[PDB]
Amino acid sequence: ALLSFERKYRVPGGTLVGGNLFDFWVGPFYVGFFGVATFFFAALGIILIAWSAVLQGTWNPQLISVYPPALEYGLGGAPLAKGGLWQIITICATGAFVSWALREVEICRKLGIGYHIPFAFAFAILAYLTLVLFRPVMMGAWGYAFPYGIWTHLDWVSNTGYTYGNFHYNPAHMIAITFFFTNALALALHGALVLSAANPEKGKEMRTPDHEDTFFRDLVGYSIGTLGIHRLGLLLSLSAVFFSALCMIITGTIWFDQWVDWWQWWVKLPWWANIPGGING
Amino acid sequence: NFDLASLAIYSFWIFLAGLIYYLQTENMREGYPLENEDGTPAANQGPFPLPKPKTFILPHGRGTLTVPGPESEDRPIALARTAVSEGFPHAPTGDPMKDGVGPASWVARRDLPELDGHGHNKIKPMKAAAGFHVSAGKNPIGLPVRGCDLEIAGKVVDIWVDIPEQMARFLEVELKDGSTRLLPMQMVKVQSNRVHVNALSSDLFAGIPTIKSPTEVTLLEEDKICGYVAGGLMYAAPKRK
Amino acid sequence: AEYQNIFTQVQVRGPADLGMTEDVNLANRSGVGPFSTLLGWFGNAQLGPIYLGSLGVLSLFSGLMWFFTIGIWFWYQAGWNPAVFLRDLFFFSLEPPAPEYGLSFAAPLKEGGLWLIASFFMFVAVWSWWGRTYLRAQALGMGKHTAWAFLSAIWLWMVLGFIRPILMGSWSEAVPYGIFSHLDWTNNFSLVHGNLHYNPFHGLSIAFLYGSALLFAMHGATILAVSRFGGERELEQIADRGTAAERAALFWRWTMGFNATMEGIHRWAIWMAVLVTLTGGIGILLSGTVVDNWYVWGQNHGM
Ligand code: BCL
Ligand code: BCL
Ligand code: BCL
Ligand code: BCL
Ligand SMILES: CC[C@H]1c2cc3[nH]c4c(c3C)C(=O)[C@H](C(=O)OC)c4c3nc(cc4[nH]c(cc(n2)[C@@H]1C)c(C(C)=O)c4C)[C@@H](C)[C@@H]3CCC(=O)OC/C=C(\C)CCC[C@H](C)CCC[C@H](C)CCCC(C)C
Ligand SMILES: CC[C@H]1c2cc3[nH]c4c(c3C)C(=O)[C@H](C(=O)OC)c4c3nc(cc4[nH]c(cc(n2)[C@@H]1C)c(C(C)=O)c4C)[C@@H](C)[C@@H]3CCC(=O)OC/C=C(\C)CCC[C@H](C)CCC[C@H](C)CCCC(C)C
Ligand SMILES: COC(C)(C)C(=O)C/C=C(\C)CC/C=C(\C)CC/C=C(\C)CCCC/C(C)=C/CC[C@H](C)CC/C=C(\C)CCC=C(C)C
Ligand SMILES: CCCCCCCC/C=C/CCCCCCCC(=O)OC[C@@H](O)COP(=O)(O)O
Ligand SMILES: CCCCCCCC/C=C/CCCCCCCC(=O)OC[C@@H](O)COP(=O)(O)O
Ligand SMILES: CCCCCCCC/C=C\CCCCCCCC(=O)OC[C@H](O)CO
Ligand SMILES: CCCCCCCCCCCC[N+](C)(C)[O-]
Ligand SMILES: CCCCCCCCCCCC[N+](C)(C)[O-]
Ligand SMILES: CCCCCCCCCCCC[N+](C)(C)[O-]
Ligand SMILES: [Fe+3]
Repeated sequence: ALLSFERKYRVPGGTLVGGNLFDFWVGPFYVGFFGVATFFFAALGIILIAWSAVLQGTWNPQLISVYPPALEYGLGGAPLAKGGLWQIITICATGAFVSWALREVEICRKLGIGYHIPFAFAFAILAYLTLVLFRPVMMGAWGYAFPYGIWTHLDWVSNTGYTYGNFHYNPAHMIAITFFFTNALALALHGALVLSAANPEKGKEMRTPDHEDTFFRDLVGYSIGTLGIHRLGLLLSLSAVFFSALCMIITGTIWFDQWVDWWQWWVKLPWWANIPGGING
Repeated sequence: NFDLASLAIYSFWIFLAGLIYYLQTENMREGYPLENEDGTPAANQGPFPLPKPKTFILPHGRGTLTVPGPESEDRPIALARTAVSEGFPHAPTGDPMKDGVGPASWVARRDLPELDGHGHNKIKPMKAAAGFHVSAGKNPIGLPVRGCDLEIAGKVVDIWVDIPEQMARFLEVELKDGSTRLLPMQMVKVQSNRVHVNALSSDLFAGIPTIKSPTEVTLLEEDKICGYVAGGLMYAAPKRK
Repeated sequence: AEYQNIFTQVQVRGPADLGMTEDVNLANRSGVGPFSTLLGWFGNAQLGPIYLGSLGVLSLFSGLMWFFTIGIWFWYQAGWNPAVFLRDLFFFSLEPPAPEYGLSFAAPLKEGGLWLIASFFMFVAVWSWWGRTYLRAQALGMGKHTAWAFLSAIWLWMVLGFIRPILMGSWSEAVPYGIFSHLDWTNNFSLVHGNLHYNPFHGLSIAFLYGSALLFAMHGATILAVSRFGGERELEQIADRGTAAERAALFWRWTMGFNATMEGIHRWAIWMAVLVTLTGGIGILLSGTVVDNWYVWGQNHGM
């Protein structure tokens, strides 16, 4: 079935591989070669998780947990029950995520639109690869990656963080959080602004974009504009994830101490480290 | 054991289910009910019901929009099925660029210009917009416009500006016959000596749909222009070598 | 070399946009400011005008007094030494009264009394700013969505500084005014309440905070991808659906099997964001008042 305006867009073309061989839809979903690839990777990864759950002895989604190899395996392959399943599932997940992005690329081409969406999704993939591939390789063991379990991967976050004291003091982490908070603030404001113009006070004609600009100028003295706010939302969210990846790729590779030590540079500068009083003298 | 935290979290999840149900139905105010590929209503509409109509009262005497409401493409669609089963492409029966299908598609929007909050045309050629000028970057006016066949299609003679947002939206390009077309600003690369347009070969510039007035552009015309130009990425692509 | 519309190629400038009037009291609106070519590469170049008015002046006065009460306290903690001030800037903290003072306003100035005074000024600054977000929309005939979304943020802040400390019995439970100290407060709060990872409202808050970045990346990228059809002109696209709105919807329908409208994506957006602090505020409010230990609580309720 189609949206009422959809048929005129369902033309042949835009695929990156396979010609017209996979150039069709299943219900609403476009397929394409990378839809087939996504299906294969995701189906196999899910099968292997089920296998791991069988070895674990539980069907409870709150208890299933696929662990990476013990650290002693270094970067080697491990037996299926002792990290190998995690390793193959990680290949399937990477395979499924990259195939998803390339499927989106084909969709962009058939619709004649920019490629901003799969480009943005690539940041999420790179953050995933930072945690399961780039950082584990740089530290020398798959076992530094996070386990695939609903609660166990949170325990991994907490165990990894507290290895470095209060992880709040990681400065790239501060920047990432600031982008995450600012992004949610801008998303609330942007959603509210558009809706407040499309759905004005009762007894009013629909507002215009001039009303949106006027509202934000009155309120804070500046309106970034309709194009600017979508640029901004994309920038904030991508910058958050970039600084997330950065804050982890350095942790345990070029920084090993309690993160609160990083700022101690500012504290113990020779020209004020020994002044009595305050906090740091 | 079922304490206040328990009551709160189960209550929130119930609220969240209702919110998602509400949000999804709100996002069915366009394009629904679903259709079969032959344009008749589809039997399977899914588990969410169609939203109840809402009304927008449009400013500047432009009328009222009610959504959802009876939908029609309001234009002919030069495509035919390639299969009796569902899920396969529909192929252009003519020239997809000229017919406005696939990535060359346009929507039958109002054949009137978008207006600003004061009821004036939102988009104007810079020569009709008192005081507007290029303030930073390469001024493209007077530069030659080059297509993806690396050949020159014309000369930039003006910039069409979104007045309220102070934004270059179109380049007005003079063709070898002395007529002009609008080129969407998002589809050009302004360079030091030229404006390069990867989407169109030079001989396809005159196919850009024309505007019926020299000082304004209607939403209908903007959709036909913007659709045609973007459609070139797919349909002028055998000329991109 | 295909243009991406992330940065503007050719900036254009005309007369300053003075804005809509509607019912705005123009007596309280400043003159227009200068244009920033720097900002013009990314968004609009025009600065100003801004609206003042009674509520804004009160908010600004009160907010600066909050800021100055903290500054004065920092200067005193630094012994008035400017170099000590810059050195320990992130380490100073205006702390609330000690627990022995309960909710009393009798804490001496140097031992919590200045914290109460700063908090008074902050409380007036935020609530008068909230009144301003409502009245600026009213004056333009607009919906009240901004004031309503802002209330969700205010809710988490009210819970942290005011509601939860009152229900806990002392101002000592409140967050201190300091860069690092409020970070230390945050870490301590989780340790004291048995791991906030296991507060389900905290998990929800994370889902919506991550989901806000997911969704704004999706929507920001989508609108840029259809800016070649005027997609960022969302109000007229709502009034009169164009090929930009249609291609945006079909990208997502073909990708994930369902899609939004130009209007309705902004309802997804506003709810994704406000649910961050809505669930967050609930989760903090229940901590210590109802649940002492989230991990233990979760184990006895199935986690
Ligand atoms: C949510 C659980 C915790 C908490 C945990 C964290 C963690 C963890 C982090 C922060 C971070 C920050 N938090 Mg905190 N934070 C809390 C509550 C608050 C409150 C409040 C009213 O309750 C405030 C004002 C702040 C303020 C701040 C900033 C210092 C910084 C970036 C915030 C941001 O992106 O805003 C989005 C809003 C905007 C961009 C608009 C402009 C905001 C301006 C910049 C706020 C200025 C505040 C203050 C007056 C600045 C003084 C600077 C000099 C000392 C003079 N937090 C609660 C108690 N917060 C990050 C950081 O960098 O810490 C050092 C960080 O890593
Ligand atoms: C006790 C724990 C420590 C701590 C330790 C850590 C550690 C350790 C890490 C972080 C990381 C992060 N922390 Mg910290 N952190 C703490 C306290 C905080 C506080 C706070 C208010 O106190 C905040 C706001 C944050 C915020 C953040 C972010 C900056 C970041 C997580 C986002 C991210 O990386 O996304 C990136 C996004 C992704 C990884 C998602 C990828 C998605 C993929 C591509 C697709 C999935 C598809 C899926 C399988 C499909 C399913 C089916 C379909 C749904 C149908 N932390 C405390 C002090 N924090 C993490 C980080 O930076 O990671 C890089 C990290 O590893
Ligand atoms: C990003 C930094 C840290 C991390 C830190 C945290 C913390 C801290 C928390 C979570 C939470 C969650 N995280 Mg985690 N998380 C990481 C990496 C991941 C990855 C991944 C492939 O990289 C995935 C799929 C998840 C998935 C999840 C969900 C179980 C949950 C809600 C997320 C959400 O809504 O996000 C935004 C995305 C959306 C709204 C879109 C929909 C996403 C859905 C919900 C994903 C379902 C995944 C499914 C259960 C697992 C795979 C399914 C396959 C078919 C087998 N995390 C890394 C290691 N994550 C929260 C929670 O409650 O955990 C119990 C929580 O408190
Ligand atoms: C060791 C630390 C603990 C922990 C302790 C806490 C505590 C404690 C809290 C959070 C909270 C949050 N945590 Mg946690 N957190 C941990 C681990 C994580 C991880 C992770 C990767 O593991 C993540 C992603 C998060 C993420 C989150 C957020 C979802 C949430 C804050 C939402 C928000 O917008 O706040 C920022 C928004 C605000 C504070 C609202 C501000 C509104 C006011 C009105 C603004 C006033 C401005 C003022 C006047 C200044 C103006 C300045 C001028 C503009 C210049 N936490 C660990 C387990 N976290 C909060 C929450 O809700 O918990 C349920 C909270 O209180
Ligand atoms: C970079 C900014 C943010 C971002 C952007 C972003 N994400 C995106 C996109 C964009 C622009 C998409 O286009 C794409 C999409 O289609 O969204 C609807 C996507 C998407 N982001 C998703 C999730 C997601 N994004 C997240 C985050 C973010 N996404 C960033 C904050 C998070 C978290 C934790 O914060 C999650 C969970 C999906 C909804 C979707 C990608 C869908 C996809 O890849 O589908 C193909 C794969 C499958 C259907 C299943 C594969 C199964 C595996 C083989 C097995 C399981 C492996 C996994 C590692 C197990 C983890 C267990 C957990 C308990 C830890
Ligand atoms: C999920 C909801 C998200 C959200 C929503 C939200 N916040 C909002 C809104 C909304 C919808 C608003 O409408 C409102 C707003 O106006 O935004 C533009 C606001 C806002 N959210 C803000 C902050 C904020 N929001 C945050 C979070 C979030 N807000 C969430 C992520 C955070 C954090 C910690 O993450 C912060 C820091 C403000 C920008 C604004 C509220 C403004 C306010 O209340 O101001 C009162 C204070 C003053 C007017 C002045 C204070 C004084 C300065 C500190 C002075 C320093 C400079 C210098 C010393 C001046 C000297 C001058 C001399 C000449 C005297
Ligand atoms: C050059 O130096 C001078 C002196 C000029 C300066 O001005 C320098 C200034 C500084 C260096 C400023 C430093 C400021 C900071 C470090 C601010 C840091 C603040 C935070 C990190 C925010 C922490 C969170 C704050 C919270 C959660 C506050 C809650 C407030 C309550 C909701 C309000 C409760 C009200 C109370 C208790 C009073 C009750 C009275 C009523 C009337 C209700
Ligand atoms: C599975 C479906 C049922 C789930 C179980 C029952 C649901 C329980 C609670 C759910 C309610 C959540 C509703 C959230 C949205 C409320 C609707 C709303 O927002 O109304 C105001 C709106 O009109 C006018 O807004 P504007 O047009 O933007 O001014
Ligand atoms: C006990 C715990 C419950 C929470 C305690 C109170 C917290 C305060 C939070 C307020 C609700 C969150 C904001 C609502 C969603 C965003 C606004 C919205 O979408 O609805 C407003 C809409 O109609 C338009 O307003 P009008 O123009 O007046 O119709
Ligand atoms: C003379 C006064 C001095 C000027 C002081 C400058 C302060 C700039 C602060 C915030 C801008 C960022 C705003 C981000 C949120 C915008 C929400 C939105 O949707 O804006 C869309 C656009 O503004 C309409 O369509
Ligand atoms: C967790 C956020 C995701 C919410 C998912 C909402 C799913 C809506 C699916 C509607 C199906 C649309 N369709 C194909 C019937 O038209
Ligand atoms: C304008 C100031 C607002 C004051 C409200 C908060 C009361 C603080 C009380 C401090 C007590 C000082 N003292 C000496 C009486 O103990
Ligand atoms: C408005 C968008 C709706 C998106 C809803 C996302 C649901 C995420 C589920 C996270 C689970 C958290 N927890 C602890 C309760 O399990
Ligand atoms: Fe938008």
